[PDB]
Amino acid sequence: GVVEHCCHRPCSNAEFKKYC
Amino acid sequence: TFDTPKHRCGSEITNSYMDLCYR
Repeated sequence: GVVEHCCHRPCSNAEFKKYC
Repeated sequence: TFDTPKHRCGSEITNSYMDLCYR
């Protein structure tokens, strides 16, 4: 999920947008 | 400044959805 990809690991804006 | 990795946790994820996904 977004928490594993962006909170447990950091993510760029462009990576975060994958989860929109 | 380059779009570098940031930790987005809890309510910051909401904030990120609002800034990055929504018009």
